[PDB]
Amino acid sequence: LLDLIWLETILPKTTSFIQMKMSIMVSNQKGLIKLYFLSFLITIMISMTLFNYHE
Amino acid sequence: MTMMSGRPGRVPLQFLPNEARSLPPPKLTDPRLVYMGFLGYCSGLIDNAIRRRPVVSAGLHRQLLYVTSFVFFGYYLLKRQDYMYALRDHDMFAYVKSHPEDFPEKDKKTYGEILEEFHPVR
Amino acid sequence: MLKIIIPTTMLLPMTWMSKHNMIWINATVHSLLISLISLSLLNQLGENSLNFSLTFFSDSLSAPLLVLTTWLLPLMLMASQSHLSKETTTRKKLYITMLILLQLFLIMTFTATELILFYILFEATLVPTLIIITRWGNQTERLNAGLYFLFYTLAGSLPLLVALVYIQNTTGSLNFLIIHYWSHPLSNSWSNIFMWLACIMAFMVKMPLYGLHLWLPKAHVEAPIAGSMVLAAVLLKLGGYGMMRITTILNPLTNYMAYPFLMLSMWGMIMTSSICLRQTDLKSLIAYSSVSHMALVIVAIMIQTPWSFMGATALMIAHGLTSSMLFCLANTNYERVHSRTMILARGLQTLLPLMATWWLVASLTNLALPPSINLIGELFIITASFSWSNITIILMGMNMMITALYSLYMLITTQRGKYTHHINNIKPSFTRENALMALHILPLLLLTLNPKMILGPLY
Amino acid sequence: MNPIIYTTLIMTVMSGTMLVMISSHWLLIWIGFEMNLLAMIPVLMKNFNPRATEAATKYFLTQATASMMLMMAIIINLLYSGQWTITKMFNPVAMTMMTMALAMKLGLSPFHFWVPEVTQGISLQAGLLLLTWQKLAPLSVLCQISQSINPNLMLTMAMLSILIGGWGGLNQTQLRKIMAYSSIAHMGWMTAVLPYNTTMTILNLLIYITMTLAMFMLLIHSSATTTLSLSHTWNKMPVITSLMMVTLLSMGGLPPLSGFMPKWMIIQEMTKNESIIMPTLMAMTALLNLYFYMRLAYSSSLTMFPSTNNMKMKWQFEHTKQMKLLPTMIVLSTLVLPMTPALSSLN
Amino acid sequence: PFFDVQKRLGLDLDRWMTIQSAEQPHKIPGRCHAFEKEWIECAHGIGGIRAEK
Amino acid sequence: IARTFYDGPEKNYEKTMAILQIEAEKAELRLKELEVRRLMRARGDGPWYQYPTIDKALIDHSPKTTPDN
Amino acid sequence: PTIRLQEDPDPEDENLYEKNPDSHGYDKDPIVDLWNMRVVFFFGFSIVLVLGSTFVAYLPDYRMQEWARREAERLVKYREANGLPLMESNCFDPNKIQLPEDED
Amino acid sequence: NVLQIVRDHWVHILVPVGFVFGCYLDRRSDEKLTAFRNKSLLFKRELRPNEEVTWK
Amino acid sequence: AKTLLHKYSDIPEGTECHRKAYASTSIGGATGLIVSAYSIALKPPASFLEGVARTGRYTFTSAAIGAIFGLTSCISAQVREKPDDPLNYFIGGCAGGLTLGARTRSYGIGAAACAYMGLTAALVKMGQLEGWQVFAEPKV
Ligand SMILES: CCCCCCCCCCCCCCCCCC(=O)OC[C@H](COP(=O)([O-])OCC(O)COP(=O)([O-])OC[C@@H](COC(=O)CCCCCCCCCCCCCCCCC)OC(=O)CCCCCCCCCCCCCCCCC)OC(=O)CCCCCCCCCCCCCCCCC
Ligand SMILES: CCCCCCCCCCCCCCCCCC(=O)OC[C@H](COP(=O)([O-])OCC(O)COP(=O)([O-])OC[C@@H](COC(=O)CCCCCCCCCCCCCCCCC)OC(=O)CCCCCCCCCCCCCCCCC)OC(=O)CCCCCCCCCCCCCCCCC
Ligand SMILES: CCCCCCCCCCCCCCCCC[C@@H](O)O[C@H](CO[C@H](O)CCCCCCCCCCCCCCC)COP(=O)(O)OCC[N+](C)(C)C
Ligand SMILES: CCCCCCCCCCCCCCCCC[C@@H](O)O[C@H](CO[C@H](O)CCCCCCCCCCCCCCC)COP(=O)(O)OCC[N+](C)(C)C
Ligand SMILES: CCCCCCCCCCCCCCCCC[C@@H](O)O[C@H](CO[C@H](O)CCCCCCCCCCCCCCC)COP(=O)(O)OCC[N+](C)(C)C
Ligand SMILES: CCCCCCCCCCCCCCCCC[C@@H](O)O[C@H](CO[C@H](O)CCCCCCCCCCCCCCC)COP(=O)(O)OCC[N+](C)(C)C
Ligand SMILES: CCCCCCCC/C=C\CCCCCCCC(=O)O[C@H](COC(=O)CCCCCCC/C=C/CCCCCCCC)COP(=O)(O)OCCN
Repeated sequence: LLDLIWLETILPKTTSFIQMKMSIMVSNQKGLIKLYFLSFLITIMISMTLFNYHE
Repeated sequence: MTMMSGRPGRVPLQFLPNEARSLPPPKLTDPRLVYMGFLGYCSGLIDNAIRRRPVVSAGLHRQLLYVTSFVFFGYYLLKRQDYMYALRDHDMFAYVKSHPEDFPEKDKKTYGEILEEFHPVR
Repeated sequence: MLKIIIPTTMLLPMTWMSKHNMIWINATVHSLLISLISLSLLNQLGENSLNFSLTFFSDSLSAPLLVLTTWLLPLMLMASQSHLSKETTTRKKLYITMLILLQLFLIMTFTATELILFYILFEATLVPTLIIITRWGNQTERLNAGLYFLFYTLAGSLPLLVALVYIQNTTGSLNFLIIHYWSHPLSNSWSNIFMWLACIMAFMVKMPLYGLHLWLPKAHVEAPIAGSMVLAAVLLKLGGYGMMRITTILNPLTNYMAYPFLMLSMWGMIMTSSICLRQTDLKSLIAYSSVSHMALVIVAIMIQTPWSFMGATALMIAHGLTSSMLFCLANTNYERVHSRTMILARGLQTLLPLMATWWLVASLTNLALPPSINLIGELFIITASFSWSNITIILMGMNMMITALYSLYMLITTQRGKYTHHINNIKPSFTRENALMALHILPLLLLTLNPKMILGPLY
Repeated sequence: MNPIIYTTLIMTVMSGTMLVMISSHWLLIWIGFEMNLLAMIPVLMKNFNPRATEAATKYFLTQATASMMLMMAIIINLLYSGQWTITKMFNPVAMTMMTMALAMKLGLSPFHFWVPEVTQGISLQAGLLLLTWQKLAPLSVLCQISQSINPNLMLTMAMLSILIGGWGGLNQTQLRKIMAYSSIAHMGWMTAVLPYNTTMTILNLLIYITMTLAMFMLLIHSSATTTLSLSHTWNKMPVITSLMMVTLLSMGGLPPLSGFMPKWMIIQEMTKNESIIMPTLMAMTALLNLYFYMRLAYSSSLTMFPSTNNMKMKWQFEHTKQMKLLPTMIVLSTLVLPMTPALSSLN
Repeated sequence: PFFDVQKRLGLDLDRWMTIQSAEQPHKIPGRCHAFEKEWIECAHGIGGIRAEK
Repeated sequence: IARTFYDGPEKNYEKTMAILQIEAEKAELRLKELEVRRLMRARGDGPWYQYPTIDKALIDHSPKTTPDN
Repeated sequence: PTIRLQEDPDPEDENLYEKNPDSHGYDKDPIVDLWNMRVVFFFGFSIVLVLGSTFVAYLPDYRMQEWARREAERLVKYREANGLPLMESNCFDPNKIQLPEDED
Repeated sequence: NVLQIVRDHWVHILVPVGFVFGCYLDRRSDEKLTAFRNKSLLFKRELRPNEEVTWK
Repeated sequence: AKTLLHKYSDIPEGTECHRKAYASTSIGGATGLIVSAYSIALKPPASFLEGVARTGRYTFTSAAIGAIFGLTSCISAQVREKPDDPLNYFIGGCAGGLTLGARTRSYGIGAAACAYMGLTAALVKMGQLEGWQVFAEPKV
C-alpha cells in the first residue's frame, strides 16, 4: 500500500504523468503556419497591452 | 548589464593592453598551463581514436602539435584573465578610496561586550 | 592530501597500459597500497582539523570515510572479476576506470574545504555510478533504476546549489572554517525556513529519508555487485557527512524544523524493518535494512548532540562494512543459481559450511551484537534519543526486535533446512570469495579494539 | 549547387552577421540582417526536396515578419528621438517591438514553432549552421540594448522557452527536432541572464555552440537522423557512441562536465540580484532536457540494440572525409570546468 | 557583440549618418541642430546612466 | 612513528592561521566588491557600467546657410 | 520463419574447477590465478591488516589525552591544596564582560 | 633479459611515482603558507642559535 | 494588466469580501479569455458556435475558480481574525482546486488541484509578506 503504490503515486508517477501530458500538448502542432501566425498575433497584442502599457 | 566594456581609455580589439605588461607573467609550470596541455593531449588521443589509429602511438608529431597549440593559446588566455582581474580590483579599490562616506570605518566591539542570544540544544 | 589523490589518478594510465591478463592484479595491488597510505590520515588532533592547504582538509569525521573508500576499491575489484570474465579487454578497463573515477571523486568530496567544491564532487560521483548501473546491470529494469537514481538526487541537489550561492552572496565565503567561526543564528522567517529546506533536502534524499527512498531498492537491486557495494557502503554516507557539515548554519531553526524528519525517520525505520520480514528478493531485504539503519542515522544527526554525532559516525562506518559484506554474500549464491529469490536455494549450510559461517557473522553484525561497533553506534544514538525524549525508546527498542527478527530470518531461510533437490550445480567456495568475506569482516572486528578511531570529532 | 557559389553564399551569410556586429547605425544592422537572410535561404535548399522547400518558406516568412517589426521599431525610435545609433531605445513601445522582433528571429517562445520544423526539413549541415551561426547577430543586438530591455517580458519569454524546450523535446524520436528543442531551451537560458550580465550570456553562447557543433559533427559522422538509425552505430563505431554519450551528459548540465558551467554561472549571477525563484525553476525545468538526453544515451551507447546483416559490409570501409575540429570540439564540450575563471577574459 | 572595428581603424563606415548635427551636404542644417548639439555636448563622456539624469 | 611520518603541532597551527587569514580577506573582498558593483550600477560615476553616448567630435561647427544654426 | 531474429543461444556457465581442480576462482589461466591469489593474500592480510593495525595501534597521542589528564591532575592538586573550588561555574572572567547597563 | 620484463612491468612504478610526486607537491603547498611561522601567540619562540626556521 | 492585480491588492485582506471576490473573478476571467484565445488559434474548433462554446467554458471555469478563491480566502481571513497568514491563501487555493475538479468532473484532478493551488497560493502569500521577487530588477 505504501512503498509499491502510494509513495510511487505521489512523487515520481505524478511527475512522469504530468510531464508526459504537457509534452503531448506542447508537441502536437500540425505544422500549419496559419495557426502559428495567429498565435503570433495574439502574443504581439498581449505584449503590447500587458507589458508595454506598464512602464 | 555590461560592466567593463565602456571603461574609459579602452582600445577596442587589443586582447592585451600595454598596461597589462606591468603584471607578473604566469610561470610556464603554471598548473593551468599544465591542464591546457593535458586538454591538448586528450584532443590528440581522441583524434587517434576517431580515425581508428593506435591511440597512444600513432601520431607523435600530431599529438605534439595538439599539446603545443593548447599551451600556446592558454598562456595568452591566462595573461588576459589575470589582467582583467587586476583591473577589477584596481577599480574597486579606487572607488572605495574616492567614496569614503559610502564605506565608513566603524569602531568594532569585542565579543565580551556584544550580547549574543544563546539557544540551548535539548 | 595529494599523496592520496595523485596515486589514485595514476591508477588510470596504469590500468590502461597493462597487459590484458594483468589488469586485475595490478589494480588490486595498487589500490591496496593506496589504502595503506590513506591509513595515515587517522592521526587526528582533537582541537582542530588537519588543514593540508586552502583546498583540502582532513577531520576526525573525514578520515574514517576516506579509509573506508580506499579499502572498498580493492574489494570491489575482487568481487567484479568473476562475472566480468567474458568481457572484452577494453570494456574491462572501462569498468575499472569507472571504479577509479568514483574513488577519486569520493576522496576529493570528503576533504574539500569549500562547499561549492564539495557540491561539484558530490554531483560528479553520480555519473560513474549511473554508467555502471545502466551498462553492466543484468536485467531490463536497470535502465529504469538508473533514472530513479538520477532524478531523485538532482531534484534534491539543485535547490541546494541555489542556497549555496545565495549564502556566499551574504556571508562572503563558503570555506567551512570561515563558515564555522563566523556562524550566526537563523531567525524565524519563511525565507529562512525555505533556505533550511534547500540546505537539508538533498542530503535527506541521499540518506534516503523514509518517503524519499524509492530509488534505493531499485538502484541497489539492479546494480552489479561493485555498484551495490559502493552505493551502500559509501554513497549513502555522502548524505550523513553533508548534514554533519551543514547543520552548523541552521541553528536554532533545526530546533523545530526537524520534527517532520524525526517522525518520518522513526516511523519509517519501523516500516522498513517490517518490510524486510516479507521480502522475496534477497538483495531487496539488504537494501531495506540499509534504509532502516540510515533512518537511525538521520535521527542522530537531527537531534544535534555530541553523543548522537558520535553514534552516527560509528554507525555509518559499521553499516558500510556490514552491508557491503551482505551484498557480496548474496551475490555468491546468485552466481551459483542465477536467481535472487531467497527460498530457491535452501539448506546451504550443508553444502557450503565456511560460507555459512560468513553468513552467520554478517547477520550477527547486522543485528548489532555487542561489542561490535554497530551496537556502539546504535546504543549511543539510542541514549541521545532517550535524552531528547524518553518515549523514543518505545520505537527504538521495537526497531531492535524487528531487526533481529529479519536478520536471523534471512540466515534461517538460506542456510538451514534441507537443500533444494534439483539444484545440483553448487560448487565449493572459491578462495577469492572466502578472502573477500574475510577482508570485509576482520577490519570490522578489529575496530572494536580501538573504537575512538571511528567515533568522530566529538570524541 | 556549384562549390564556388556555395562558398560565396556562406561568406555572404557570415558577412551579414559581421555587418550586424560591427555597425553603430540601425540601418546597417537591418541591412546585415537582410543580407544574412537572403544568403541563408539557398543554403537551406541545397539538397532539393519538398521538405527543404517547405522549411525554407517557413523560415523566410518568419524572418521577414521579424525584419518588418525590427524596422518599425527603428523608425519609431527615430521618430521619438532623431537617433540612428544603437545605444538604448528611447521609446518603450519601440523597445517592446524590437524585443519581440529579436525573439522571433532567435526562436524564443512563443515564437519557437518554426525552429523544430525547419530543423527537421533541412540537412544536418544546414541544421548545424542554423542552430549555431544564426544566433550570433540577434544576441549581439540584444547585448547592445540590454539596459533598455524590460526585464518582465524578457524573463517571461526565457522561462517559456526553457519549459517548452523541455516539454517538446520529451516527445521526439527524430534527432533534428531534439536538437531544435534543446536549442530553444538553451536560448531561454541565455536570454534569462541578459538584463543582469551580458558576459554570462556570451559564455553560455560559446559553451552551447561548442556542444552543438560537437553533436552535429558526431551525427554527420554517423549519418543518423533518427533514434533507431543511431542505435546501429555501436555495431560499426563504438567510440563515436561513447563520445556522443559523454557529450549528451555534458549537454544535460551534469557536473564535472562543461555544460554545468554556464547554468552554474547564471544562477549564481541571478542570486546577486535577489532572484531565487526563477533560477530554482530554471534548473528544475532543465531536468527535462537532461531526461531526454539520457533516453537518447540509453538507446545509443549504454545498451546494444539489434543490428542488420548488411552492416557487415560497412565493417570493411573507413570514413572518407575527416573532421579536423571534432576532437577539439569534444574536449572543449566536456573538460573545461577547471578553467572557469577564464570567463573574466570575456568582459 | 559589438566589435568596434571603425574606431580601431578610424574607418567611419556609418558614423557620418548617425546624428542630425554631422556634416550635411552644402551645410544644410537640421531643424533641431542647436538642440541636438547642446544635448550631445552635455552628455559627452559622462556615460548613459549619468546622462539620463 | 611521530619522528618518521609527522610534524609538530606548530606547523598545522600556523598553517591554519595563514589559511584562515586568506579566507577571511577573500570574504571581505567579495562583500566589498558586491557593494561597489551595486553603487556603480546605481549612480554611474565609476569606471564600470559606462554606457556609450554620442561622440561630440561628430558635430559640425561651421556656418549652416542659415544664421540660426 | 516462426522466428523473430537471428540470435546466439544463451551459453551455459563454465566451471573453473573442470580444467583447474585447484583454481582459486581468480582467473582461467592457472599461473595468473595463483599469482592473483598470492598478491591478494600478501597485500591484504600481510601488509594492510597486520602492519596497518600495528601502525594505528601505536599512533602517537596527538589527541592530547595523557596531556589533559596530567593538566587536570595539576589543577586538582593546586585547587584542593589551597581550598579553592575544583571547578567554577563561570568559564570566562566576569571582569572582562560588559553586560548591558539596564535590564528594565 | 631485463628489456622485455621491463617493457611489460614498467606500469608498476606509476603509482609509487605518483605517491612521491604527491608528497613533493604537498611540501611545495606547505611552502606557500608560512605567513605566521613562529608568529602565533601560542607557539612564538626565540630561534636556536643555529636553526633558521621553526618548521618547513 | 497589473491594474487588475492592483485593484485586487489595494483592498485589505480580510475586508470587503464581495469586492475581493469580484476582483479575483475579473482576474480569473481574463486568464481564461487568454487561454481560450490561444487554444482557438492553435486548435481551431471547426465551427464558430463550437469556438464560442469553448471560450465560454474556459472563461467560466477560470472566473469561477477566481471567485471561489477570493471569497474563501477573504472569509477565512476575517473569521479567524488572522490577516497576513498564508493558510488563508492555502484554503482559498485548495477550494479553487476543488472547484476546478468539480468543473472538469474528476476526483483525482480535484484533489491534485486542491493541493497544488493551495500550496501555490500559500507560497504567493509568503512572497508578499517577505518581499520575494519573481522578476528581480538588475541591482548589481
Ligand atoms: C503594432 C502591432 C499590432 C498589430 C495588430 C493591429 C491590427 C489592426 C488591424 C485590424 C483590422 C483587420 C483588417 C484585416 C485583417 C485580415 C483578417 C483576415 O484576413 O482573416 C483571415 C482568417 C482566415 O480566413 P479563411 O481561411 O478564408 O476562413 C476560414 C474560416 O473563417 C474559419 O473556418 P472554420 O469554420 O473551420 O473555423 C471555425 C471558426 C471558429 O471561430 C472562433 O472560434 C472565434 C470565436 C471566439 C468567440 C469569442 C468570445 C466572444 C466574447 C469575447 C469578447 C472579449 C470580452 C468579453 C469579456 C467577458 C464577457 C462577459 O473560425 C476559426 O477557427 C478562426 C479562429 C480565429 C478567430 C479570430 C482570431 C483572433 C484570435 C483568436 C481568439 C478568438 C477570440 C477568443 C476570445 C479572446 C478575446 C476576444 O479569417 C478568420 O480567421 C475569421 C475572420 C477574421 C475577420 C476579423 C479580423 C479582424 C481582427 C484583427 C485584430 C483585432 C484587433 C487587433 C488589436 C486591437 C486592440 C489594439
Ligand atoms: C511518507 C510516508 C507515507 C505517506 C504517503 C502515503 C499516504 C499519502 C497518500 C494516501 C492516499 C491519499 C490520496 C488523496 C485522495 C486521492 C483521491 C483520488 O485518488 O482520486 C482519484 C479517484 C478516481 O476517481 P474517478 O475516476 O474520478 O471516478 C471513479 C470513482 O472511484 C467513483 O467514486 P464513488 O462514486 O465510489 O464515490 C466518490 C465519493 C464518495 O466516496 C465513497 O464512495 C466512499 C466515502 C469516502 C469518504 C470517506 C469519509 C469518511 C471517513 C473519513 C473520516 C474523516 C477523515 C479522517 C479524520 C481523522 C480523525 C482523527 O467521494 C466523495 O464524495 C468525497 C469528497 C470529500 C470527502 C472526503 C475528503 C476529506 C479530506 C480529508 C481532510 C483531512 C483534514 C486534516 C485532518 C487533521 C486531523 C487528523 O478518486 C477516487 O476514487 C477516491 C474518492 C475518495 C476521495 C476522498 C479520500 C481521501 C481520504 C483523505 C485524503 C487526505 C490525505 C492527503 C492529505 C494532503 C492533501 C492536501
Ligand atoms: C568550450 C570552451 C570555450 C571555447 C571557445 C572557442 C575557443 C577558440 C577561440 C580562438 C581564440 C581567438 C579569439 C580572440 C583572439 C584576438 C581577438 C581579441 O582582440 O578580441 C578581444 C576579445 O577577447 C576575446 O573575447 C577573448 C576570447 C577568449 C575566450 C575564453 C573564455 C572561455 C571561458 C572559460 C572556459 C575555458 C576555455 C578553455 C580554452 C581552450 C577584443 O575585445 P573586445 O572587442 O573589447 O570585446 C568585444 C565584445 N564586447 C565589447 C561586447 C565585450
Ligand atoms: C515523502 C517525504 C518528503 C519529505 C518531507 C519534508 C517535510 C517538510 C515540512 C516542513 C515542516 C514545517 C515547515 C514550516 C514550519 C511551520 C509550518 C506551519 O504549518 O506552521 C504555522 C504557520 O502558520 C500557518 O500554518 C501557515 C502555513 C500554512 C500554509 C502552508 C501549506 C501547508 C499544507 C501542507 C502541504 C504539504 C507539504 C509537503 C508537500 C510534499 C505556525 O504558525 P506561526 O507561528 O504563526 O508562523 C510561523 C512562521 N513565521 C514565523 C515566519 C511567521
Ligand atoms: C618492531 C616491529 C613493530 C614496528 C611496527 C611499525 C608500524 C608501521 C608499519 C605500517 C606502515 C605505515 C603506513 C604508511 C602510511 C604513511 C604515509 C605518509 O604519512 O608517509 C609519508 C612519508 O613516506 C613514507 O616513506 C611512507 C612509505 C610507506 C610505503 C608502504 C609500502 C609497503 C609495502 C610492502 C612491500 C614489500 C615488498 C613487496 C614484494 C612483492 C609522509 O610524507 P612527509 O611529508 O615526507 O613526512 C612528513 C614528516 N617529516 C617531515 C618528518 C619527514
Ligand atoms: C581463525 C583461527 C581462530 C582460532 C585462533 C585464534 C587466535 C587468537 C585470536 C584472538 C586474539 C584476541 C586479541 C584481542 C586483542 C588484544 C590486543 C588489542 O588490545 O590491541 C588493541 C590495539 O588495536 C588497535 O588499536 C586497533 C586495530 C585497528 C585495525 C585497523 C585495520 C587497518 C584498516 C583496514 C581497512 C579498514 C577499512 C574500514 C576502516 C574504517 C589495544 O590497543 P590499546 O589498548 O589502545 O593500546 C595500548 C598500548 N599501545 C597504545 C602501545 C598499543
Ligand atoms: C527528492 C525531492 C526533494 C525536493 C526538494 C525541494 C525543496 C527544496 C527547498 C526549497 C528550494 C528553493 C529554495 C531557495 C533557496 C533558499 C535561499 C533563500 O534564502 O532565498 C529566500 C527566498 O526563498 C524563496 O523564494 C523560496 C520559495 C519557494 C520557491 C519555489 C517553490 C517550490 C515549492 C515550495 C515547497 C517545496 C520545498 C520543500 C520540499 C521538501 C522536499 C519534498 C530568501 O531570499 P530573499 O529573496 O533575499 O528574501 C530575504 C527576505 N526575506
